[PDB]
Amino acid sequence: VRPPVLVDIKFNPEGVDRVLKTAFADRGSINLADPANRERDFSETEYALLWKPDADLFRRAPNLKVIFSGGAGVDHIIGMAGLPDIPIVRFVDRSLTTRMSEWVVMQCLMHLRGQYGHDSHQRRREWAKLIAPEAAEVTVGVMGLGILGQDAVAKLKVMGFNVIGWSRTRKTIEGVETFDAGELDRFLAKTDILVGLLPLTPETTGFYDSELFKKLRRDGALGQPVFINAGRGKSQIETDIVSAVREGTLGGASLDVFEVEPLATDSPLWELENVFITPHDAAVSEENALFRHVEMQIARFERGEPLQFVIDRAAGY
Amino acid sequence: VRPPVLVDIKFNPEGVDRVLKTAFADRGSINLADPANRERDFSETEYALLWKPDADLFRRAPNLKVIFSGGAGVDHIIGMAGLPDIPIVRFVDRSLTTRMSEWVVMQCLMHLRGQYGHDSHQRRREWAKLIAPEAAEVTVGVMGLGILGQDAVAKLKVMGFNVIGWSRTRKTIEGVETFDAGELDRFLAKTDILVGLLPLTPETTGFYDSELFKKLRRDGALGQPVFINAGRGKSQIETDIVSAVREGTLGGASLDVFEVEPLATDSPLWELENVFITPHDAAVSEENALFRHVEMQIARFERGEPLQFVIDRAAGY
Ligand SMILES: NC(=O)c1ccc[n+]([C@@H]2O[C@H](COP(=O)([O-])OP(=O)(O)OC[C@H]3O[C@@H](n4cnc5c(N)ncnc54)[C@H](OP(=O)(O)O)[C@@H]3O)[C@@H](O)[C@H]2O)c1
Ligand SMILES: NC(=O)c1ccc[n+]([C@@H]2O[C@H](COP(=O)([O-])OP(=O)(O)OC[C@H]3O[C@@H](n4cnc5c(N)ncnc54)[C@H](OP(=O)(O)O)[C@@H]3O)[C@@H](O)[C@H]2O)c1
Ligand SMILES: [Cl-]
Ligand SMILES: [Cl-]
Ligand code: NA
Ligand code: NA
Repeated sequence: VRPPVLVDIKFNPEGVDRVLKTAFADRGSINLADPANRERDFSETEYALLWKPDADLFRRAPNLKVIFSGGAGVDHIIGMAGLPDIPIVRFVDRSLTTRMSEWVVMQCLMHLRGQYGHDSHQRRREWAKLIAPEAAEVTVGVMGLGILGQDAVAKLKVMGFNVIGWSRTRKTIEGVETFDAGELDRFLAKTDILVGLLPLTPETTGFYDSELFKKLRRDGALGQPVFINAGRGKSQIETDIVSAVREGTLGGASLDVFEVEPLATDSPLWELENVFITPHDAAVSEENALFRHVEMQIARFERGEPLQFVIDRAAGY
Repeated sequence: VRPPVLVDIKFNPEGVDRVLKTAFADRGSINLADPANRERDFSETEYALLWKPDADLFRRAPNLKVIFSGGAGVDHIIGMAGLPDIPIVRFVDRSLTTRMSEWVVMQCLMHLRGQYGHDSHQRRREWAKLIAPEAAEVTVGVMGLGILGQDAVAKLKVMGFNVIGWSRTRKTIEGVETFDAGELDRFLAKTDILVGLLPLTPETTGFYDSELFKKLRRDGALGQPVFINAGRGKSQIETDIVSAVREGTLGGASLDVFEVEPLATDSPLWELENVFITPHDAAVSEENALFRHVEMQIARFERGEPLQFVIDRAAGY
């Protein structure tokens, strides 16, 4: 009899409870949301599935072997005190990845094609042909070449965009020019549409700012460069996005993530011209997908196979 | 000395004149818009580039060897009296094709992802997460598997959609289920998003009607099926689109082409929920591309090589 899995996910409690009924069927779960677990013995607990966990969890469960992230980032856990020196496994999923690419490609196309202008004219019953360059005349610069960035690059290339990439260590992608950390300025100067798919770390906090927007390509086929972010909202300075759009440094933006969520009702971003807002719904983590992932990684671990998608603890993602 | 090419293109006269200055440099052109050509001898004329040509053109130029269509359809010439029994060459172009696929993919994604709802909420400063199935759960049925349809199919598949096709004769496309003329009802019943890329012929006039919309899949992942048309506007019955959307037979539409263009200011389509209108700017024919195409086909013909993209005169496209 294997011990039950500890689950402390601070989102959608009724959904977590329901979906747990059919999860971990060989061992069960300990849902930290249940008041009946306030005094529970976690000394045998091997695996913990955590999203914004209680600060004292590691004192209560000192013999954990693996922590599984309960969402698609680890910024919710990576900085907390007393985080044990054991593997932390990211949540990744094929359906999530392909849905991020749908969003990224759609946003890039809407900027390329002038969706804002088309919509504005449509609402006013105005027939107004727009000029748009073909995708090959426009360079999309993808920042982050991980699971999401690699998929987005491939699909943007199929749609015809010129695509370049930037990541901390240069990533080899056949047929795509790729740049490493220190080449940021060179990469920005080549980029017409910036696509942000970075994790949140100290290095990427407040990273998309005024100075960065002013380094994007100014003489490209869209006229003015565009900023897209679906990584983490705390990576951008929203007041600088607003200023950049107003001043013509940016021609537009698409944002799925915000410094504070939900985005404040009074944010200037809602009504800014050529800006598309989605309410952090580009590619959400879902409970069944999460539990299948964790179950699979436990099955691997219990065969003595390596855990997959283990974060780089020193790098923080 | 080869005879000049006859040009009678009833659109953008000043643009045609300007672009002709650098076209056909080994022989020149006869622009039928120039009043100085009212009495011109066309007895030596070999090639004619025509878009909505004068009705008496073939009487004036009785020795033509090839007619080149001056736009990306031939419905503007195919039905006219006295059209000679000589090859009629379509205008086709790689940049046009890839731009149609940008539009098609963008429209399919905007329906998949709920762009209408996202935009509506954004305008009202409302944070409102939407649910959308991944593309693989949705079947796009592409009607027309020619130059445009084949490109759209390939790119929709890369984005993850399930894709099926319909054409007059079944077209073999590796990995895509394809249907022939008589299998229309079966094809419609499998289709969640209909993508129309048909030419205008008698058989396709008034083809997208109430009866057709009621045959689309009703129990699919989008809830209600969607109608997209970027072929020819006279292929659809707009009042039936309006009724179908109002009644919930269609969940939405995207239209680049209309029965009458420009679309009447009072059309109900402009303000219909979940309907996207573009003003026949999905993939326009452009003058330099047209002239390069015609010049190339003349070069082939004068080597004794076959003309490409010759229409099927009996089929009418
Ligand atoms: N909006 C949504 O719904 C949504 C959904 C899922 C995920 N996300 C976010 O998207 C992020 C990315 O996901 P992923 O799976 O693609 O991540 P991943 O596989 O961990 O890849 C991260 C990429 O970012 C790069 N990177 C990290 N720090 C960097 C730095 N300081 N400078 C330059 N590049 C840096 C990495 O460089 P190396 O290749 O050199 O390591 C790597 O290429 C997640 O962490 C999450 O925050 C958002
Ligand atoms: N919105 C725009 O900006 C824009 C731009 C360019 C073109 N267009 C329009 O798009 C059309 C399609 O272009 P294309 O280059 O892809 O054409 P294409 O290469 O001629 O292919 C036409 C396709 O339609 C099919 N078809 C024709 N009549 C049919 C019928 N009665 N039943 C079933 N299928 C039928 C053909 O079947 P088979 O394969 O059996 O022959 C073929 O697959 C053009 O004719 C033009 O009207 C629009
Ligand atoms: Cl602000
Ligand atoms: Cl009507
Ligand atoms: Na500001
Ligand atoms: Na009607």
